Amino acid sequence: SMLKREDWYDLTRTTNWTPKYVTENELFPEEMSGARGISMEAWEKYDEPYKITYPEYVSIQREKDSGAYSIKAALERDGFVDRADPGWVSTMQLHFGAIALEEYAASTAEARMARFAKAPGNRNMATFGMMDENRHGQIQLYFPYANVKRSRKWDWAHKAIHTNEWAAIAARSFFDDMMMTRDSVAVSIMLTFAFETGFTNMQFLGLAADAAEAGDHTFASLISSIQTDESRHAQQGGPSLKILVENGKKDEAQQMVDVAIWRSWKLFSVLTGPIMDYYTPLESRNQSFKEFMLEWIVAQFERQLLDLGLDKPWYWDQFMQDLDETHHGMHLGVWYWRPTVWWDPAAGVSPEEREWLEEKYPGWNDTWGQCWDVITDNLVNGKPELTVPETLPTICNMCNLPIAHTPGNKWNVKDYQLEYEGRLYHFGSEADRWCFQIDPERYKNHTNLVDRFLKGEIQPADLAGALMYMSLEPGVMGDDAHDYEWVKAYQ
Amino acid sequence: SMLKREDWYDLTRTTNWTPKYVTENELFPEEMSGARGISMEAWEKYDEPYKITYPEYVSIQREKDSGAYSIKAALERDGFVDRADPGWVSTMQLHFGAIALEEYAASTAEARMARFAKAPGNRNMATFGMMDENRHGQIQLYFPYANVKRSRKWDWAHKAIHTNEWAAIAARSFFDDMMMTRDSVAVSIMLTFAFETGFTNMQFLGLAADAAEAGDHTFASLISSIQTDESRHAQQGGPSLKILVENGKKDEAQQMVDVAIWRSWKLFSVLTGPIMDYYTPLESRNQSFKEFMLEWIVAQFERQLLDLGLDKPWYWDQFMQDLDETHHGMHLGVWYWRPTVWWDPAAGVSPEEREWLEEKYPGWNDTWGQCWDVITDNLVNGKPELTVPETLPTICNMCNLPIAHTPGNKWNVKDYQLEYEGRLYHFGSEADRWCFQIDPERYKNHTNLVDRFLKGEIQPADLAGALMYMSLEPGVMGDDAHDYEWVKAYQ
Amino acid sequence: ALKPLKTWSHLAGNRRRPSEYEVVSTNLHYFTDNPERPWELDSNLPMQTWYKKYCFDSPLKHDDWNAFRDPDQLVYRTYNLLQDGQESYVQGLFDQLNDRGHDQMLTREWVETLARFYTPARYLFHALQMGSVYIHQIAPASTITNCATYETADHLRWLTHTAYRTRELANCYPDVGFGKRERDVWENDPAWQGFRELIEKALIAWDWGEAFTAINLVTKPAVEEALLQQLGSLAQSEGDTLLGLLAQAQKRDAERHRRWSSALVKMALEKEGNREVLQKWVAKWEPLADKAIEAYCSALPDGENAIVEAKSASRYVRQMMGL
Amino acid sequence: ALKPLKTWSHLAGNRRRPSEYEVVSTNLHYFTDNPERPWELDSNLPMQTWYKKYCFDSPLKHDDWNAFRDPDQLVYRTYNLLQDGQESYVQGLFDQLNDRGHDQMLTREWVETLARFYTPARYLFHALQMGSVYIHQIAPASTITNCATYETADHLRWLTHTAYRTRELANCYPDVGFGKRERDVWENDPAWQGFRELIEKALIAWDWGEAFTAINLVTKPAVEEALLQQLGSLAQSEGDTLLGLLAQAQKRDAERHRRWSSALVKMALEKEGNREVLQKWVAKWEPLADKAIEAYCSALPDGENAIVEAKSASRYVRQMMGL
Amino acid sequence: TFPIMSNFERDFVIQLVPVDTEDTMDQVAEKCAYHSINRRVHPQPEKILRVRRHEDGTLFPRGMIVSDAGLRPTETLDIIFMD
Amino acid sequence: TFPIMSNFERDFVIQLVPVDTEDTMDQVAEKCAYHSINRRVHPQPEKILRVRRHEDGTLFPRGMIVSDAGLRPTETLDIIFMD
Ligand SMILES: [Mn+2]
Ligand SMILES: [Mn+2]
Ligand SMILES: [Mn+2]
Ligand SMILES: [Mn+2]
Repeated sequence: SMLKREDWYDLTRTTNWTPKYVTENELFPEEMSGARGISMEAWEKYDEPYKITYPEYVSIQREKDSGAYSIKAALERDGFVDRADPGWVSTMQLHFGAIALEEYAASTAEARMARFAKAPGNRNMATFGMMDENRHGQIQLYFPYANVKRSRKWDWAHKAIHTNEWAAIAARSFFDDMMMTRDSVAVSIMLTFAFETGFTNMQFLGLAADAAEAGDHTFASLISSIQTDESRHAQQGGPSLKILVENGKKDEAQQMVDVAIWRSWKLFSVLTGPIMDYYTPLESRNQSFKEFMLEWIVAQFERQLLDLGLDKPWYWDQFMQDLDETHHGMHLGVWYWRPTVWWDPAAGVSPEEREWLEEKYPGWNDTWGQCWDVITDNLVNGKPELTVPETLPTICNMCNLPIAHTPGNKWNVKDYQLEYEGRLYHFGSEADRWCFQIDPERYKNHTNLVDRFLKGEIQPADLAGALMYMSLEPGVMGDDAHDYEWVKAYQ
Repeated sequence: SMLKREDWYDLTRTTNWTPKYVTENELFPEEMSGARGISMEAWEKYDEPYKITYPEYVSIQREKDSGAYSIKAALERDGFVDRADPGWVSTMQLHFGAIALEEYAASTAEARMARFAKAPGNRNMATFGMMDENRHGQIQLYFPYANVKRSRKWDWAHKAIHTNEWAAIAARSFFDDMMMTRDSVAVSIMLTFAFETGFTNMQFLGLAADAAEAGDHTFASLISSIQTDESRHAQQGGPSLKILVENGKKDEAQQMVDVAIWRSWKLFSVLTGPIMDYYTPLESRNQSFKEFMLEWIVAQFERQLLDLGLDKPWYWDQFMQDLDETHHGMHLGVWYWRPTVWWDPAAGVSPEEREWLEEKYPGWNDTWGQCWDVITDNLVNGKPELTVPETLPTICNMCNLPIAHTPGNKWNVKDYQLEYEGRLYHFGSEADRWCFQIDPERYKNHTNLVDRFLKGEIQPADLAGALMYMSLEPGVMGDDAHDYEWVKAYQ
Repeated sequence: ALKPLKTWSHLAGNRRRPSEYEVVSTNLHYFTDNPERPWELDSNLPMQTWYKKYCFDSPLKHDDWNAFRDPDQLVYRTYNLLQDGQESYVQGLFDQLNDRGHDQMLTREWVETLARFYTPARYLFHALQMGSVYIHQIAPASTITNCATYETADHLRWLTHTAYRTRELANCYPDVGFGKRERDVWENDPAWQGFRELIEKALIAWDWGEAFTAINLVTKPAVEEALLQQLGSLAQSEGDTLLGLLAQAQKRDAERHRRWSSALVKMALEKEGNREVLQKWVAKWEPLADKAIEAYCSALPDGENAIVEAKSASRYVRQMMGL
Repeated sequence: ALKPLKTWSHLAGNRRRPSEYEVVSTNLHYFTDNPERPWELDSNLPMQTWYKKYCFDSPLKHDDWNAFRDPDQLVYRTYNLLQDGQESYVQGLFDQLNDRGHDQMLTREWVETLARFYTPARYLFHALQMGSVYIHQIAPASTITNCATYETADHLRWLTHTAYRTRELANCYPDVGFGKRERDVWENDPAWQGFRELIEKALIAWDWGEAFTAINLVTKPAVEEALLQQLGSLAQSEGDTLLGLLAQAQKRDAERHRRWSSALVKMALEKEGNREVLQKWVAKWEPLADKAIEAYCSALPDGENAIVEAKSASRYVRQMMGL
Repeated sequence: TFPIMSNFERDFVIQLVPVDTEDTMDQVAEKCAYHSINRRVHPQPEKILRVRRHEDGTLFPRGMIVSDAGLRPTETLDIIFMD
Repeated sequence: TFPIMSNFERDFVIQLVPVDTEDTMDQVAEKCAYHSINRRVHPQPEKILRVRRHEDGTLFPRGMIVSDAGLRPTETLDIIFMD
């Protein structure tokens, strides 16, 4: 017979001991551990909500891949990707390039806790999380690999994060800040709690649904499977936060959550928002990006923050408001600067789509609809040349994204500048500038693409030069997803 | 370390022994064993071409189901079956009802060899084949089970073979003759060699392709997986035949092959031929039923028969010729008598389709096209009542299928009658009557649907009564697959 | 018009939603639809007669054999998951005990014991394989047949282990005759003649009920107690941990066969007269089982004690079924 | 316009089609793209400095660490298939040896031996888990990291076996303290202090090269020979076939770790000067390994002999690598 | 009642057709035409339908009755277009 | 050359716009309009474009030159429609 798991589980995490041949601080350096004065004994109260043992893991994860890889091989020669909507295809290329290697990097972020966490239970769970991200990085390379002969863009699934293309810089800015350069406790909070439990756990659920709605079962199976692993290791932040509040560190806990959530939000506003409000066909849009955020992200954050004795971030209302603008600014930026990304941005501003947008965002056409009016007329009158840039947009020195906002009638674009130690910084929001000020030593000498351009680090110092600097060439350089098909509807 | 399979395989089949407490004939009764005078030592030269051990089997078959069931669950809620072409849907309903329980019955046919075969190697391979058909019967019940709430017809996946609906009688006639009522050696020949290796091994390959072409990946995965098992146990007949020829039984071997092949052909002419020449959309037709037969079935039979020292059946040329008629007769019969089957027969005689048919079968419209002309005019002129029967067609007393052939200008319908012991029998071909005459004691007192009707065993003795006798009611009763949509093309 | 149901029509009438097991295993035999003519051919064919006499006219009766349910509820899909795990265990044992040279440290006395009492079982195990596969093709219901189907696979499984193991033994002790002498031992060693007579006679009991009784209720417990329990228990004592563990791993399949056999008997006892029918068959076969156990175990060390325990344990199997 | 390739652009230039292993495991670390500023933030952050000092400035050098290839070519998908099979074997052993009451027939002397020399290893195994997971996050190439990734999982695997096994032992011998006394034994028993000092010091060697050497080349062979080989060999002798087989099953993972470690060293020896760099680290750590082995094995029965064999076998690991 | 199998000219299938032992070949042919003409065979007013035993080919007189032609029940008959 | 960030009225994004230290607010505004007017902002011939420091709001004289307004490189300026 076998023992019941509950009868022996505790022993698997009864691994802390009192160092003697080296000191505790030597064994667990604060910069990597982040125990923050809390005793080892106190960190031992850490108790993971989702437990799992080695044997259960290898068995269950074996079947998950058996299924995912079996689905992929069964539909392989079906070549769905060839008849899929360009908005969808673009959605996948953006997804893989932006995330494949960050998934792999997350295994190191997990390894950080697995090694330096004073909480024994956190160390084992992080070992499994490490294994999960290893899977995620690998499976999200194996799948897109199937399309490399279709377009060079699929090569960015692997190449993207190795380039200085602006979106790649933005991604690395986020990820490195949240998980690669933080102590163990900080990672469990900013990454597993704030980003995974807070955003991706649900996003992936919605992504898997859209893939299914798009007819891409291979991709839907992929995302669903990955999501089940995330739902498991994302739990690590909860207990860390309780322990910090439970002691004398509620402020530190609060500050990390505030930073983490805002940064996750910014990245989210450029990578997900545009997709559901413009790339997914109108008939396949369940809800708007704003609705999705409220019904599946904001209510949960408040829920969670309450159970932990934490407060809503000071920027919560602004955040609530920004759900009506930000992602529209990000989409317009990406589309207008489409040759600077590796996927084909879908305009999504046809008559049918334009009213859907006014319906979901009253006041859209009065503001955003304006910029799009000009762009549309130019295309109708044979002036494409005016729908692509001849300069670089101002980049935020925190989220490394373009500083944009409400245009047209209700114009309200602003720049929260800041001069620090003889240099001028630009921020796309109050929160972005705050993130910097509360911890300037962490971002001080970093330079965004524009800073580098202004410093002469991009040569030749012109558009063509900026493109080579970002490793972009015709073939991968983005253009309108539906090849301006949506223009015919305007005479 | 582990041993190489080749080092110990022989021992797994070194199981024959000399009985002492009972006699060999008692242990291996001729009626079940069919050793036919060949010694046990001589049967021991049996050497399977495809070997497999228990451990390899359970491991490999575990993954086959992991994949098939994983595909099915991933596409389940996609509900492809709801948007699939009616010709396809009908193809599946016909397939399941006609084969699910015959697949299960085949495990007993395998069990017959596993127990009564004097060849040790045949006994083990039959044990695995028994397990294969157990899988086939079960998996082909589990899959259609998913659609029982869509239509009562899906219930026939389980019910069909329990009824006296004519197609069910035809199927049981074939299967019981070939595998349920034959000695072990006879089963290995007539079933695994003649039917599986000879017809189904390739058919399933083509079926899996069409499913893929139809967009039904769940079904394509199903058929592909099953096919791999068949490709394995279908090998059993080869060695049996060699041993019989190798000794003094080439005639007996020849006679079984001739019977088996013709009967397999007849069933095949009603269940598969119509499907690829009329149910599969025109744009998805790789080749014609006749082409498929020549390129994938007839050449192989000759190939095989040569390597074994056997001759082509005496009816080979007639068979070659019949590829231009038979299945067209079966299709017209099924369609005209559509309310007597459990699926919706597709007419497949629209302008576009009619020339495809003339293209693949020159002289079609001159003959078959005639009967269809009248049927079409009647429908155009509001006389549907003349496109459904008011009588029963003459049924063959061997294959239990309607006696039909070339109509119209080149009219050539014939009936190879035979009076035996005071009774008149009807046969749809020379070969059908021969099958009976070479072994009359095997079919003598059997009665087909018409015989039963004429004997007063169907009451009330009219159409409505025949329908209840066959367990058919509105809802499952067949009608035109595309609801006569193809009629609009005729004014 | 007929409206679609939620389950198969023959299961429409259940309080609870049918399980996969019921969906893929029930009411599948069609030869029972026409007791007067099981197969769709002439009613006088030899096979027509065989099923009428050995299936339909069996003294073990019931009005609805299709109601039988496998207590383990095995389906092909779950059978393989289950056995693939068990084979990973057994094959792992083979591989790693081989690695530490487990066979080389066996004594000469024990190796000879293996040659006489262990490797020849490949014949008895295949005989059970034949015995259970016949039950498969003559049983009155598809749920009963399936139990016989999986059991047959387990018997082939034991044969296979034995075959593999005989090869390994012949490699380290080529002069013993492993692989070559088993047949003559099975056919002429007085230690095996008890079992051989038993199974040879059992193999020609064509009545599905008597076959079930002779094979599953009488012969198997006798074989399992003698070859797996006793010889396995002795193997452990003599330093052969591989056989000791191998036998116990096979006992797991044997125990599952007992579970469905016990369920079938239980169902049979629902009808008046069946207990008596079963006891009469047991009373007929039991004497041969006793003889088989005595001839085998008596030749083993501490033989008399092996006989008492085997007889007792095998009889206990039927007692717990109410006989 | 750029034309699509047949493989990843960084693999376009191979004679043969890239394997799944190469497709999902190569050139994935991006922190090595900017040695002057590994992370996309201020170049003076503590983590920026940690990677420059412990990864980039390691004395173990090579111009293309991304060229490293795991000889076993493990990927997550194949790692799980592999280990799920091995766990079916180990878990099968637990289940069935428990069934035949394997623990109840252990002598009191051996049970106490298990309390002192066996169950406390949960601390040393988790320490290796920590040791290898650190190698994971500081190694210069993704193919090297992955090897450390899977190795970490194996270490957690050994911990797990030990945890489970400690529970079972505490059930049949509740007065020994199984489950409660391990920490104090690990921290105060002179038999363990050799290993404890070794791993505690090894755990703070931040240089990726020295970490690899101290953990994979020096500490592990010493732990594996002492705890798996010696104690396991003794277990077999004392009648504990479970531990004897369990240890051998873990040795399989240990052997795989040696295989990739040997490959990494081989690659390192391509560059002039690395052999000397490696020998200097080995020369620094070897003395602590010797001390660990002596303190552990000397306390075991026939202790002096266990010391000689462990020392010899562990040193052989590095000799076969050319040191 | 007397059953015969109708192999109507130009049709594709032979079918069961109940007739009377009193009917004449003409009336038999009329009962057969019902199941073929205008169903899947074009009429031919410019011709006459004849009844002949399918096996030996014998052609029966239009006014001859079923009972005189002998015939075995279920006997197959060809119904053909003539003059 | 001197770089400034252009936050053109009615547009949605602030952008990099190179100007000369000699240019006047008028000419600066003309260099900014190039990247906004007719690209994503409708012209307004019936109005004048003014240049004001985004941070404090200061409005600069149309004829005043970049070099006199002081300004920090990359300084953000609002280009607005007036009279
Ligand atoms: Mn992940
Ligand atoms: Mn994650
Ligand atoms: Mn099959
Ligand atoms: Mn088959």
